[PDB]
Amino acid sequence: AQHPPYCRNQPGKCQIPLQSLFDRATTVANYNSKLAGEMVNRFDEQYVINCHTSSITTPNSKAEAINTEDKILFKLVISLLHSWDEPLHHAVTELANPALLTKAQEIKEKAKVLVDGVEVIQKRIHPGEKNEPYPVWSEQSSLTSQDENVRRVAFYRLFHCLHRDSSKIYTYLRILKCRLTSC
Amino acid sequence: KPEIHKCRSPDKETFTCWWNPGTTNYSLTYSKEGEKTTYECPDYKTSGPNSCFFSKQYTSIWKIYIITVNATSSSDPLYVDVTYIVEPEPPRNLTLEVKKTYLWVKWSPPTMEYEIRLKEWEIHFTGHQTQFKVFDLYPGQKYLVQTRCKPDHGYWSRWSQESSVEMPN
Amino acid sequence: GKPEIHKCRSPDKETFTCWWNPGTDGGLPTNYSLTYSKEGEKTTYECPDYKTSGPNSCFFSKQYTSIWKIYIITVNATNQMGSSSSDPLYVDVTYIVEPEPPRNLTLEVKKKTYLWVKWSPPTITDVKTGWFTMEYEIRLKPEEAEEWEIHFTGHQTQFKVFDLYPGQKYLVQTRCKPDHGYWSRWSQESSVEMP
Repeated sequence: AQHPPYCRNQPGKCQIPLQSLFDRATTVANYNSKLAGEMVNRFDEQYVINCHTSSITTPNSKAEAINTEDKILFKLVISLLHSWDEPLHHAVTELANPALLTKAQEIKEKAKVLVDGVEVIQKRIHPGEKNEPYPVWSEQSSLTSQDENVRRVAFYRLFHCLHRDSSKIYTYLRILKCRLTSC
Repeated sequence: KPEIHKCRSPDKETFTCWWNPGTTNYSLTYSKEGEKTTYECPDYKTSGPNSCFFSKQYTSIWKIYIITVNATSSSDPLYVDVTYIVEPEPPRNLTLEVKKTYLWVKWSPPTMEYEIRLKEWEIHFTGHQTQFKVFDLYPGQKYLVQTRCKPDHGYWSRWSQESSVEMPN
Repeated sequence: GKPEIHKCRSPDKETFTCWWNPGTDGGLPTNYSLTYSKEGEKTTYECPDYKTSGPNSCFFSKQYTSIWKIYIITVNATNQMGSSSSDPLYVDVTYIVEPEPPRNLTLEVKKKTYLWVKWSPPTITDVKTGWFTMEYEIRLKPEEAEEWEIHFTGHQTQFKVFDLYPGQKYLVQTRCKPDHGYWSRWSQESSVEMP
């Protein structure tokens, strides 16, 4: 019988407003970005990046990002998030054999929560869009190498790339939010 | 007719709905505002009698759930947004320190607004602050103090557990 | 090599500057040159502007600035008795943002009473489009006092303070940080007298 506060508006239906959806997406993305920064730190205070997602071309300056069509921004956020599920799976398996293990499991879970929301928002504004294949890190076996050094460099590349992509995902979601609703 | 009593979520990751007998086997079904597929309660056990528990596998903050209880005579359909039914845990790490002389009260969360009280109690809405100053209290008395918190669009958490402190004689 | 280079900063996440410190030179005049390499482009370029940011500096305008990329920077020194290059400095502009202080600080009062502080980000930082994201802290205290009280306000540009002691005058300052950089200096103080 009861409904949520905002459904207290004329439209006969009752869907979550687009504004509320973008709010939730940017705060989840903000959270993953904090976690990634934490892993980057803890790892640098105890032990050239060539990220596998570099093949996905992105706008890296303000002029160009602001000019990007909304259809392409969505596509870039969704494939970047899809691309990290496997590498994280492999990392978590290695670290399972302290703190790293715990944040790795959380970011992997929240990245899946976040892509779900980004697909819902995308299908709401552009019905019938389809998402294409995303890149793979083939050298991900190095995270379990018996050689101590090659292993340390594997994790270095992993946390720093994870930090950079969390940051792009969050900036692109803020741009779309400011453009399609309210900043 | 059966009626839905209340649904609650402690962390936006899982939630539980409770109901009250109609007058009989009780079942609970739902659907999402999005699609036209119907579903049945995924668990009548872990939350005790007359309830339905939704684990992480069945909880989403991206859609509205349309819930209805049946008795064999449906109930009035209920609309749920997991982000508006959060009822947290009391604030934690409550510390009290004496500092002319005022009581410095400090806590940590379990954004949120807060409320502290000290003795028939003197309530103090504190907003988003996580520290609070209280002046002009009685010298030579033990004081009881508790805290509460509430999400952006939630329900109040129960009162924390008492902490005491004594104002200099 | 001797000459050193360790610090670079960006005020807006659109441009940036680096500085170098000369080393052993033996008393003879030495000419310095900065050259750099950018991730993704196998090319070495020369510093694009040695004037704008002053002596022993290099300024990278918007045409030369891209984030989410590591720049490899080295400083070279040459005199009639030899040449020496610094160790390479690895820098990702994404993490060297150090903004200017918040501006336009205003205090308004409020039955029950409370203080409502309001302010805005530096003009240079583009928060309106969502390119830049900022975090804020406010600190206040009575003029006749020795300790400040700090409150972290997240992304909000206004805050409601509830535990101010009636009768006194209060001083308030604010500061901001990008999501991942350095805190700015504290803004200039504003005053208010509680009812």
